[PDB]
Order: sequence, then structure tokens, then C-alpha cells
Amino acid sequence: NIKIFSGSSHQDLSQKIADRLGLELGKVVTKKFSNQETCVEIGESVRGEDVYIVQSGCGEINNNLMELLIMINACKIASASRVTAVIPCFPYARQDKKDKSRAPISAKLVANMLSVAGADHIITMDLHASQIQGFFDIPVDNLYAEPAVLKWIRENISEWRNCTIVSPDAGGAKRVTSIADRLNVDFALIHKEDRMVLVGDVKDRVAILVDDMADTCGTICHAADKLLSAGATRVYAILTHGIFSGPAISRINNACFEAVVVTNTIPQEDKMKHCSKIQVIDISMILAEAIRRTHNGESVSYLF
Amino acid sequence: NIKIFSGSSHQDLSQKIADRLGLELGKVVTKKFSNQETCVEIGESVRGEDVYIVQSGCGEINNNLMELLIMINACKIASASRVTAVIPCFPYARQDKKDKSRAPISAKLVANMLSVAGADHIITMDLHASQIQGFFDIPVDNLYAEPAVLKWIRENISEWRNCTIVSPDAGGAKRVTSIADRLNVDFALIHKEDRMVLVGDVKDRVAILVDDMADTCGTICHAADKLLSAGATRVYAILTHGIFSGPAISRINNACFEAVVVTNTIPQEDKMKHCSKIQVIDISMILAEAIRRTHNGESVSYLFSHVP
Amino acid sequence: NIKIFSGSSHQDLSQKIADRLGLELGKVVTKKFSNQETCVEIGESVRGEDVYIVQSGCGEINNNLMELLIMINACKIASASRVTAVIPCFPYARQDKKDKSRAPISAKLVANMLSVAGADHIITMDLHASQIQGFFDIPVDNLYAEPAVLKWIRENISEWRNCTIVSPDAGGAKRVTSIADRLNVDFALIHKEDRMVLVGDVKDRVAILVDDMADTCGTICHAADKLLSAGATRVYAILTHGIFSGPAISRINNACFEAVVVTNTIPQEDKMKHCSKIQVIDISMILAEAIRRTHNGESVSYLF
Amino acid sequence: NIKIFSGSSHQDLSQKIADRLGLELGKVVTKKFSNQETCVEIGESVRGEDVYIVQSGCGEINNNLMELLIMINACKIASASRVTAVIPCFPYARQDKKDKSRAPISAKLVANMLSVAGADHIITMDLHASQIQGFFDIPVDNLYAEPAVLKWIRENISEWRNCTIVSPDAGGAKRVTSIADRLNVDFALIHKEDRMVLVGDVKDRVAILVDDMADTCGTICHAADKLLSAGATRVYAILTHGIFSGPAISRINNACFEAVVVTNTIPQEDKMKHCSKIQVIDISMILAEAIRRTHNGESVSYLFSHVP
Amino acid sequence: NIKIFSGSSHQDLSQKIADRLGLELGKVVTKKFSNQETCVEIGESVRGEDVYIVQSGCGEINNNLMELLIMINACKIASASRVTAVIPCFPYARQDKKDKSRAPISAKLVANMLSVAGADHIITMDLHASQIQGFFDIPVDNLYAEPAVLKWIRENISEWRNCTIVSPDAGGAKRVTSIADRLNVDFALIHKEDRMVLVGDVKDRVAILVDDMADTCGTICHAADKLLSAGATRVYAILTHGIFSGPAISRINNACFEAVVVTNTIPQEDKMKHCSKIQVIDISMILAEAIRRTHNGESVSYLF
Amino acid sequence: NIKIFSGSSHQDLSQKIADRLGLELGKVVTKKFSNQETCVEIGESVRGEDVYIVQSGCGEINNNLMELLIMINACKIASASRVTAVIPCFPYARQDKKDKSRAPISAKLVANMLSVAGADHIITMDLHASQIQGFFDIPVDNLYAEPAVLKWIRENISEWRNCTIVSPDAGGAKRVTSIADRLNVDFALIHKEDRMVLVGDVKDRVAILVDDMADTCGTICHAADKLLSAGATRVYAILTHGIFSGPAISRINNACFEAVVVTNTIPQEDKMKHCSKIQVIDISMILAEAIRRTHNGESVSYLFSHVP
Repeated sequence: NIKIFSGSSHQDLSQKIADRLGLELGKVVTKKFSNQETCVEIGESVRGEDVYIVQSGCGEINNNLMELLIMINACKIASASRVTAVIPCFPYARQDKKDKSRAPISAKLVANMLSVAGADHIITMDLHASQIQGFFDIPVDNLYAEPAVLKWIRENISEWRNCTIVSPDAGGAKRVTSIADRLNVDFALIHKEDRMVLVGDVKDRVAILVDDMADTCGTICHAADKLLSAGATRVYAILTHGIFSGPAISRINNACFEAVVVTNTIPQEDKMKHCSKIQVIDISMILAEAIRRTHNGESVSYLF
Repeated sequence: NIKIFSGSSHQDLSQKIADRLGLELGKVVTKKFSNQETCVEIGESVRGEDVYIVQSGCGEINNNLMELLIMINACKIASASRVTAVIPCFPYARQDKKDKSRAPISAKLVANMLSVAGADHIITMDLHASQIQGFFDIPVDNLYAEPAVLKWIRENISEWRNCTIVSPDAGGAKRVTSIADRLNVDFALIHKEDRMVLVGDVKDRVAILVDDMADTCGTICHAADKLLSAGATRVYAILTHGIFSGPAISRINNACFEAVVVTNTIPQEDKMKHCSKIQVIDISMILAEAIRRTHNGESVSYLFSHVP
Repeated sequence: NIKIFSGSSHQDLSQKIADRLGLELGKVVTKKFSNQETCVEIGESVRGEDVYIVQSGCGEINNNLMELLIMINACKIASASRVTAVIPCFPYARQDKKDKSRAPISAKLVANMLSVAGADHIITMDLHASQIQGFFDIPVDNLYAEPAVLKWIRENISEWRNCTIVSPDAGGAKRVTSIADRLNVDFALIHKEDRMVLVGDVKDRVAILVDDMADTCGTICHAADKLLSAGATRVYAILTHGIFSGPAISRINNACFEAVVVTNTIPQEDKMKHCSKIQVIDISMILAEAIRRTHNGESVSYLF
Repeated sequence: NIKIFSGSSHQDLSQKIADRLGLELGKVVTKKFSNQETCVEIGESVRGEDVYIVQSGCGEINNNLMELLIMINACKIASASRVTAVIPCFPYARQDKKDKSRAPISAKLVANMLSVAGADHIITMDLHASQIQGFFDIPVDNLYAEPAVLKWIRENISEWRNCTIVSPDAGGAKRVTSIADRLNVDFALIHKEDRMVLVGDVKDRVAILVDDMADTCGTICHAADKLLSAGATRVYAILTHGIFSGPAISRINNACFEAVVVTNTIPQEDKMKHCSKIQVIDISMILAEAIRRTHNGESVSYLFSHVP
Repeated sequence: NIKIFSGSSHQDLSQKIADRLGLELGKVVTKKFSNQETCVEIGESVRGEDVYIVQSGCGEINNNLMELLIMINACKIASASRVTAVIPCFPYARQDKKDKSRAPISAKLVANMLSVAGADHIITMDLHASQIQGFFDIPVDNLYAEPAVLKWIRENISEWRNCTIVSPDAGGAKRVTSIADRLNVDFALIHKEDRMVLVGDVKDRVAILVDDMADTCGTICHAADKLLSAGATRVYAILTHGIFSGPAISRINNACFEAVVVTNTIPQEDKMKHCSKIQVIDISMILAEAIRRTHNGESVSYLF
Repeated sequence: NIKIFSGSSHQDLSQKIADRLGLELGKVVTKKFSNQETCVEIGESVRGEDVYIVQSGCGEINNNLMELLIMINACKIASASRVTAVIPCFPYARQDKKDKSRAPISAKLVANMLSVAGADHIITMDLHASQIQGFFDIPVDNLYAEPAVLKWIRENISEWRNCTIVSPDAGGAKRVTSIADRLNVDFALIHKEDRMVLVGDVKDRVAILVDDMADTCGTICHAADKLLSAGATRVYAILTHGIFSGPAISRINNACFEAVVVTNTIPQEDKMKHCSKIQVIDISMILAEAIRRTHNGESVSYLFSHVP
């Protein structure tokens, strides 16, 4: 009744999930034609099944999105009973408002595409902005890495009881004050005027940079400089979505991060070989549980 | 081709906008029946017209909201060419996410209601969260009070070049840094844990609390005290939307504000009689200009940084 | 699997319904903020449940409608399996046509709002016009109070065998001729030219004014005058929806109604203290049965 | 910009409307294939045009209906600027509620079909139930035959000032009281239980049976007898839509009507050859005027009480 | 749980289907009023049932389509759990593109009508063009008569091992080369320049004209002439949809067809009396199986 | 009122079309962020404008497709009056049926995506299957390369009056018979079973392979050999869409074609440097004319048989 399928190539997360549920991943013939078109073939009947498609990480977002959309649609027209898109890192999430510009709200576009492709339900982790749930008319379960991160901080930072949770930018304020509050420690915020300004106290205390995602890590790496200058004992960076593209990985080594922690919502095994300070929090149990619970009509909020 | 209607009763804003466009407000037969049901009847043909309906202010939200939806509906089935909802302060805007709860995203519900009623276009001012534009599939013009605010600051606060812009909560960080950067001054931030923590320097500077909206004012009042305790010379509060429900006017009369500045997106006239700290920025010209441009197909973005 | 929730404050009907089904009403934190906005919080998981929201009667129709809409939506995005709005008295039902005016069809608006809020199913009683079922694309079960009213007439009017069922206006013709036919008695109709005209026979016979609803009762009260003048032995008024707002309750005492009968689709307990002639027909069993039967895939038409 | 097309065949009404607008009917290649499928091909560009399609009358409803939907479809995907369905007599209108049965609301189905085919606007005359406007989300203009009827009465019935307007059923009460009030005369009402009961005074007065439509005429014929038995001097029947299917023309030839008056919303020419009681009010001017106004963005409500 | 209903009058197929499933056909009061309007009344509760409406064949396509639409809608508003339209021969299928003209895409119109009427699922046989499945957003199971036709050819044509499958027109190429390939025999194609051109080899070999449907049979009958002229031993015509309207039946006798084979997707019993060469392949088992399998969440592709 | 934008980068076609209309391409800020996400920002107001977005050619389909959808989206919420997607070669067009498999109908998915993004109109050239117009509910103009092809043949092949038009597969039958009939010449057909069978006469005639698109060219290359073996004097291949991915240019350099003719619906400039057999028909005038007509409300059908 429950069927789990994976996006192209990136199967490690999807395999971890299927394992925890006692299932094998569904058969699918996924490829790319010589001329770049996404080719998909669901290799088994999904008629009347509860289907979960777990998003791939070939690091080509548009190919990954089209592949997801094609699979949702194939399952829908093959009379699956229900189709859930499981999308740990939601594409174009950062493009969720116009911001004074004549820009697309791409995240709303993506929501509409998933909807028209035929998704009945979304499962995702740490949406860039919670309002993104408002982009759908179908139910969205938005899981949080927060509890997994708190656990890690307490269990890996000896001075965590007097540390400071720092936001790389102005927008990240709500996220850090939530974490700092849970830990009962100080928070501080960085703003790029360029010159970086710091408000709050970091002097003679462990500083933990917390952000939802880091791409090129330009901001996260400058942030670490400023924090050192301001007398931070040691600096950590915690990101739930480790995109780490471009100069990201080199800047990280070239920076003073005692460590950089991410979840495996994006595949990290390649980069970990090229970056010693990276540690991954496995989130496959959270996702498996959300699927199992979604499937059984059981409470998901429990994982929040 | 252009036609402007007012929701019920608080017709001031509606009248100021119509005046600035050279128009009379359209005729409406708009009562509430014995059982509390909204009555409407568009008293003139709107056939083939570019219709703008301005949300009425009497502060009873569900009535104002239903009245607006009914008028949108009425104009659409009477074959208006286009129907734009002009909603200076967007209802249920503070209900735009789940916040780890089994809650409605009521702002999305409101957007869906406006959509099915038949709105083709929305004009609003300072959405509580910009993502709310993402709640519609029709175009939304979200005007800013910032240019009018920056102007008020520069012309009313002698020490503006040395002031600090302060957010009363963590969620207002981007809004205040944006103002601080434009003015080229400092910003600070208050975070409520039953205590407030302040980060950023305010000592021996004028502090300006800037928020999108103030309701019961519990927060801004405590923020002022906190700011004075941290050494602020004096304290201003500048809100775009002055809801001021319940005990707010009493909290303001007693608070250590030098002044509380709000726009007239929400009617303030009666509130001002009981509260001398309240000053009002008129935003009718910005709304009037957004309507005029929308109707002409002219750039509306000009107003995002420019007071007309 | 079945979950029943009530609208704000008005719980008496909703409680009667939940009792007959052997259920407790679902937990919900409903309130109104200082600034008039409707605040709702579903206080329990409704995931995979068959949910019925029974409409409140705070007598503020717009607050009651918004509260209903918010609750439907909250249940939908919390992955309820099905959401039914149970709405004994359908708001804006009288606004169901333009009637030569440039008016809204508000009842169609309300249907659209409920639909977009995410209702899968409607249960209602005595719609002002049956065409209102046409306003939805989702199924509507429109229950009738007719059988409950016939029972009451036979059991409370000694002369019912030679009485006359009278319609207050021209529009109510179909409703009364149906009742008069079932009873095998005379019907008559009133029209407001103002001066009231009466067609049909009422002389020396019990006259029963039957209407779907009465608000201010101005029409129902003038009607009773005319009927007396025309030689009605005694006059009764039967209304399925007793709104009774404004001068309604006083005009009723000030009128010659042997009695005024209503159902409890709208809360009547307050007004009954202020009006001796009012008697209520409990319709909670009809509604409970419709819910139970809706839930079990059992026939509802049986109650018609 | 204005373009008018006729459904199949009964092109009279369509031609009268086009004539009154100064137009030729648009070219259509419109046959029915060997297997009973409708064929259409719009014989001219409609790109960017204000298109009106007038429903054809041949009385085979499902064919007329499918033909209309296919032409709506054809014009929309050929990029017409707007497509209006002109449907003098609305199909399945008597199927607009469930009536305590497991029945379709076929009129709602028809509305959905017209909508998905791509109609932007509907123009119709005397919907069987006004609520049918509520079946669409697009605007509907529901024109009335009343002004044309009132005029016919005043000019053809000497005793109109002392007549009685009579509804043949309980469902027509509002329609007849409306006419009676305007004329300032009496109204009465027939209710069929296998017997008819009459309420209201008709004695020694001319009785005018007024209904929205007559089909087999079983009812109006029995109503006439009933009215004469109650002392009516003579009896008229005035319908807006003269369906007259099956044995109707035979029931009319034998009935005690002085006259049976219908509009030409349904073609009557062939029926009149076999029935001398039938007179026809031409409604093409009302339709022509509704189209002209719709196209110009001019008030259509004027016609609700005013014969053009 | 499974309920099967039939379109008007034409019950033979629908009865065959209901038999194979061990069911009686559902009660429905279907008729045509004096004034041509389709009258339907579902004569039993379908609440919570899995409903299949099998399309009638009164040979009046518009009446058959409206009747189907009305029945789908009636079941939907009576809270059927699921409604499938079973439509062996899809109306307006030949009107599925503009073809350089200002024509309707009627097949898309029909798809939209069925969808808005409330169909959840379509079952059909040999769509004129497979892209027609693209006209729906709901699942379509498109059954093939191909296997039934191959069986018949092998079992009724002695020379089938060296026969030629011939397409009446250019458009039918894909269909015949598929059949010819499966049989491992020759294919040929006819084109109307009018004068008919033939490409491919038919000399001294049994020629089988294969087409998805034949209406007036003008094309199929001229085709047979040309094939004789080209030295075809004997000519057969195989059509899955035998419409056979107008001069069709007479032209067939007047032609040299050793036989004309059709399926019973359209009622053939009347015409078979007037045409000796007609043989029907019963497809009621294929349809019953597709319904049963659709109902049980079982694989349908198996029948392909 | 008319505004033309180009997708990313392969801006040639876009520029040729804009040139022919007398326009400059609209300003776009269009990059791809570090993580492969498409960036767009319409660099000018499109408010109230008739917007045409021309699909960019860089051949990475999912990126081109997402870029197009994002720009459609951007223009619609910036209140463009209308947004038309100009998609010379329609993506996933070869995925427009199930083919007895559990496959997506990806072309229908693409249509749905274009629709929800907010396209009001599509302009395309030679859809792989005409039924694809049936995948949209908005109007689609599917232009033909045939008139330009017929012209190329008549002016470049001396023996065109005695040539044979050949389909490389069973699915192209209608397309080649259509060309053969117009030219009044023969047609033939290849069907791949691992072998090819040819039906129709090509002996001692020039053979012209005509297809909608060529990708890896495996098929057309084998078809040429087959055609020469059957006695064709020489062999041409004429495609509307020259995808030429993977080993195609190498298959062409080695194949027995006299010439391979393609339109510029797909950019060919770089491909031509490595392949001297390739000639290019410019279709920018046809696209330019379809846009101009669409904007003016003028007949577009003229181009279906007439090279502008």
C-alpha cells in the first residue's frame, strides 16, 4: 500500500528512508536523453497505492524539479491513490517574495507546478519562510531540524551553556532567537551595510552561526571573520541545508570554523572528503517517521 | 472608465482618494439587515468600468471583509471590466503561517475568498509579510509607507542623523535595517523572551521604534521603557497601521513616547481626540496615485521610494 | 474516525448532536482578539478523520461565517480525510438572485467561500430556495423540517382537520400548498400590494402561517392581523428558522398568535423567556442521523 | 469588433437580431455527420472580435446544445476577444433543483458545460428560476418579457383594467403578482393537487394565464376550463417560451382560450400554420439591444421595464 | 460497493458486463420528454459506492453524451465514492485537432464536459488518437482490441501467414504496421489523391483492411476496389468501431469483402441481419475485467 | 503595447524577430545562481503591455523551460495585459501519449505548467502531434514550416517535379502525403521493424526525407542508405526542428545526404561550423508576422500556406 520512489541518481537519502520503513525503493527507469529531456518510466503498478516520491540531489535544480514533476504526474495518471512529494530542501524557496523588484515569486510558481502535476501532499524540512505553506492549497507538513540541532550543540560544544547563537543576516533573527531561547543563551545578529555590523555580545564566548541554508558561503565566511574580530572564543556554523556550491567548500577550509554542521537533506558525502570540518546530522528518521505517520493517519506535529 | 466605491461608513480615506482623482464616490445602497447580514446594491451601472473598491474602516473586521467580498461579487456579475480591491491594511495578515500549530493560514484563506469573489487585482500597503503576495495568483501591488516615514523622520526629528531605528521584535529586523541603511544611522533590536532583551546601541541617541502595525500596544510601550533604560534620549514609535484596539489608547497616554506616528490606512480621527501623542501621515495620495497608474498602465514602482 | 466540532459559543445544538452519536465535541480554542479578528485553534489532531463542523449562532452572521470558514480550512490543511459543514440555517440564503437589481448573489458567494475554504460536503435544513444546492459542485444534503411540522400540527391543533395553511407572501406558495396537501386541508396566500391582500378561505377556521424563516416578523405579524380580520378562528405561525431579531419578539406578544413554532436551528432559549407563545421543535436527531448516515454511506433521503 | 453567429438552421431570430444591428450573420460550416455528430467550422476569422452566438431552434435540444458548445469552443481557441452565448430559452431550466429526489440539477450541469466550453457572458430571457444566474460565475443578463407582455395586454385586452392575472401553478405566484401590481389589477392562483383549486377572484373578469413557458399545454388547457367554471368572461394564456411539443397544438385548437400569446424565443412559424389561436410577440429588438449595449458597455437594465 | 449502470436503451453490452461481474445493472429511470430533453433518475442510493456508467448506443451521439453527462452528475451529487465513465467508443474522437482549419477540438470539449460533470476515471477502447488521454487530467485506461483482432485473423484466415494488412488512409499507418509486425506479414497503405494510390504489395495475397472505425464506409469500400485491382486474393475489413451509418451497410454487401469484422463497442445486432459478412468480436470480457481490476486496485495494463 | 523578451542567451532568433517588428528586446536580468537555480528580473515595467516571451535555445531543456515559466510568471504578476509564450520547438512534444506504458504524458504536463505559470496564448511551430493543441485550454497558434519547405524544394531541387517525398517512419505518413500532394509528386514510407522496409516508388527519382524533427539522426541516416539501395538518384533530408544532439553531426558528415535542411527554430550556427551539409531556413519572418497579427487581431491562417 505504501510505495516509496526516489529521484534520479541521488538515492542515499531515499534508501535510508526506505530501510527504516522496511521497504524496497520502487522500480523506476530514470534517465536523460542525448538532447537533455528528462526520461522517466515507473517500472511497476502504483494503482491504488499511497505513493511517496523523495526528491533527488543531482545538484541540477531544474532537472531535479522536472524529474519530480514528471514522476508525480506519471503516478497520478496511473491511478495511485495518493501522491506525496517529499522534498527536504524546497527549490526556489528563497524566491518567495518580490522584495521591491519586478521579480517572479518562483516558490509560488513551484508550488503551483507541483499542484498541477498532481501532488496531494507535501513533506518538507525547514522552509526558507514558513509562509511558503501558504503557497499550496494542499496540506504541507513542514518538519524542523531544530531539535536535532539543539541536541548536537549540547552534545558537542562544552561551553554551549554560555555560547552565543549568531545570525548571518537581519532576516535570520527569528530563527536564532528561537534557538538561543531554547538553550537559554545569548543571541547576536550580523548585518551587511560592504562593511559588516554586529549587534549583541560575542566576546570571550563560543559563537554558533545558525542559518537555514548556505550556498557559496560568502556571507557565512565573512560573518565568521567579524565574529573572530569581536572576540568569539571559537566559531561554529550550523545550516540545515548545505548547498555548498561554487567557492563554498574552499572558503570553508580557508575560514576559522571549528566546524560546519549540516543535515543530509542535500548529499554531502562528496564534499566531506574535501572539507574536514563538515559534520552531517542524519534526518532520514524524521522523514521516515513523517511518511509512516502521514500514511497511518498518525500525528506528525510530534516531530516538531 | 475609472470608478471608485467605498466599503461601509468609514468613508474618509475613500473620499480623500476620490477627491485626489477628481471623482465622486459611486452610489451604494449598503446596510446591515436585522439579523446582521450585510446588504449591498450597487446604485449605478458598472458595466465595462475599471472598478476600485476601497475597504471600509469601522474596525469590525468580519463585517468589513464580508462587505468587501459582496461588493466585489456584485461588480463582477454586473459586468465590470475589472475589479480591484484596495485594502490599505490587509485583514488576518498576522495569520499567514502555522507557527508549529494546527492553525489556519487565515491570510491565505482571505486571499482565496477575495479571489473567488472575483478580484482581478489587489492594492495594499505594507503587508505584514511580503510572502502574502504569494497567496494570490492575481497581481498584487504592495505599496510602502517607508518613503513617507523617512520623510516624516527627516522633517520632525532634529537628531535623525544620529538616531537609532529599533525593531520591537525579532520579526522586524529587515524592516528596520532597511530604514537605518537609507538614513545611514544605527539600528537595534528588541526580543521578548517575560522579559525584553535589546541588542544594538541606543545610548544617548534618539530611538525610533518602527513597526508595520500596533494593536494593543503592550509591546511598543514596554519597548519604550526598555529603550529609555538603555540610555535613549527619547523614544518615537512609527507604525504604518494604527489598529489601537482595547486598552491601546490608555497604554499610549501613559507610555514614555515623545510621539506615536501612524498612517491613515486605519481611521484615526476618533482615537486622536482621546490621545494627543498620535500624529497621522496621510497616505491617500499614494493610494490615489497607485489607482491612477494601475488604470493608465503606468509604473507603480516609482512610489516604493518616492512620495508623490 | 468521526469527529464533531462546534462553532463559537453556541454549543447547545452541537452538544445535542454529539450526544446522540455517543461522542464528545472536539477540542477547539475559539475566540475574538481585542481587534475583532476571529481566532481559532483546533485543539486535537484531525488527521485522516471524518470531520463535521456544526455552525454557531452568536447571532453575528459574518463572525459566524468567518469562524466556520477558518475551521474548515484548518481541518483541511491538517489533513482531515473529509470536511462537512453542517449548517442548519444557511447564511445569505435570501440573497440568491438579483431580482431585477444590481445586487450580489451572496448565497452563491457563500457557497464559493465554503468551497474554496475546502468543504467536501454540506448538510443543511430547509434552504430558502432549493436551487441553492445548484450553487455548489460538492454534494449537499438538504434536510426538511416538514415532517416534524406536520407531526406538531396534527398533535397540537384540535381543528387541524379543517384548518388553513397560509403563506405570508407570494413566494411561499409552493411551501404551503405542499403542507396543506399533505394534511388534506385548505391553503391561502397573502400578498403585500401598503395594503395586504388575501386569496383563499380562512373564515371560521384555524389559520396556520407557515414560512421558512421570520426575522423582524413585521410581515408575519401584519399577516396575522389580516387573517383575524378575515375570520380566522385562531392564528398560528410556523417557521423552521426563527431568527427573531429587532422588534420581532415584542411584535409577537403584541400579536394574536395562539403560538409561534420554530426549530432549534437557531438558539431560542433566550427569547423563549421573553415570549411565552414560542415552542421549539428539536431537530438535533435529524442532524445526528444525517451525519451518522453520511458517515456510514447510508441513505439520508429517508429523513426527507 | 461585433460578430454574430447562428446555431443551426432556425436562423430566423438570429437573422432578425443581426438585421437590427446592421450586420450579416457570420459564416458557418455547420452540418451533422453520418453518425449524428455535430460538424462546425467557423468560416471566418474571429480573432480579437466580440462574438455573440445565438442558439438555434430546431427544438432537438441536445443537438442544439452541443452545437452551441462546439461553436463557443471554436471561437475561444480561435482567439475571439470575448464569447457571449445568447440563449433566449435556457435548456434544462426546469431541471434546476433536486425536488426530494436523486436527480441531476441539469441546469447547473448545462451552466458548467457552457462555462468550460469557454462562454464569458450569457444573455438569456426569463429564466425559469432566477437562481439559475447563481449557477454561473460569469455574468448573466436575464432579460424580461414582462414589459413586452404588459404592452401586449394594454393594447389588446379592452378590459385590462379589470382583468385578473392568473398563475397556472403555485410556482408562478411571484410572476403574476408582479404583473397584477404593475397593471393595478387582481391576481389569482391555480394549484393542481388529480384536481385544480383556484384561489383569488376571477368572476365576471377577463382572466389572463401568465406563465414562463408552455410545453404540452396539459396544464394551461385545464386551467382555462377551471377559470371559465369560476366565472371568467374569457381566458388568455401568455407564455414567454412557446415549446408546444407533442399534443400541444391539438390541446390548444380544442381549448377555450381566446388567444395564446408567446414570444419568438422559440420559432413559432410552422406551429402557427396549424394553430390560429397563436400570436407572436417579436423579441428580437430586446435581444439586439442587449447585445448592442453589452458590446458598448451601456446599461442593459433599462430593458427590464422598457420595451426598446 | 461496485455499482454498474447503463446508458439508455442500449443495454446489451452493459448487461454482458454486469453478468461477467455477477451483478445486476443499477436501477435508473431514463427517458426523453415530449420536448426532447433528456430525463434521468438514478433509482437507488449510490452513496459511498464505486460507480461505473457504461455508455449507451441509441446512435444519437448528442443524446447519448448528454445522458452520460447527466448520469455522471447525478451520481456525483448523490455522494458516490467514485464515478467512472466506461465509453467503448469515444464521441467526437475524430475531432481532436484543428487540422489547419478554424475548427473546434470537440474531443477536448467532450473531455472537459465529462470532467466538469464529475467523472473521476475513464475507461475506453481504441481511442482514434492516443493523445486524447492527454485531454484529461483524470486517469484514462485505454484498452486495445488489437489482441482480439490478431486472434481472429490467425483463426479465420488460412493464408494469414502471407497476408497483407492494409491501411485505408495515410493516418492509419502506425496502426497497421503494428498489426503486420505482430503477425510478421506485409503492410500497405492507401492514399486518396479523386484517385486512390496504393503503396506496398498486395498481389496474390489475402488483404486485410484494418481501421479504428468505419462510418459510411465510403473510404473502406473504395479501398477494397483498389485492392482487388492490385491483385489481392481476397479482401477483409477489420474495424474496432463499427458505426456503419447511412449507405454503409449497403455499400458493404455491394463490395467484395469476404468479411467485415467489428467489435460490439457499438450495437451490431440490427445491421448483422442486413449484412451477412459482418462478424462481431465480443469485448465485454475486456471491459468487465478492466472494471473489476480498476475496482480492486489490480493491474489493467495486462489486458493491453 | 507590444513587448518582446528573450529567454536566456541564444538570443539570435529573438533578435531577428524583434528587428523585423521594429523593436528592441526588453531588458532582462537573467542569470543562474550558484546552486543552479534560474534568476530573472524583468528590467522594465510591463504593466498593461502585450508581452511575448521567446524561448531561449541553449538546448538544456529543463533550464530553458524553467526560465520561460519564471518569466511568464514574472510578467503576469507585474500586471502585463497579456502574456504569450513563443515556443518555436515545443519541449517534450515526443512525450504526448502513453504508448502502452506507465509513462507521463509530459507534453500535457508542460502545457499545464505553461498554463498555471499564466500564459494566455501560445505560438509554436510544427507540433510533433497536432493534438498537442488539445493539451491547452488557452488558444494555441501552431505555425507550419511547410510553405517555407515547399518553396525551398521548388527553388533548390531541379527535379522536384519528379521527386519522391519520403517519411522516415510510419508516424509521418500524413505530413509527407500532404507535401507530395501539393507538389503533385509521389510519396513513399519507411517503417523500422532491426530493419527498415520501404513502400512506394523512389527508383531513379530524387528522394526527399521530410520529418518534423531530427535528434540523433540515427533514423534519417539509415533511411538515406535504404533510399539509395532502392534506386534513389540522391537523397535530401528536410527537418523543421534540427535538434542534432549527441553523435548527430558525426552521423550527418558520414551519411549519403546531398543536403540536410532545417529551420532556425533551434540555433544552428555552431552546428554548421562542424557540418557543411546543413542549410538553414530562416523562420523569423513567420514568427514575427504571427506576433504582429496576434497583437493586431489580424488573421494568422494566411501563413499556413503563404510564406510572408
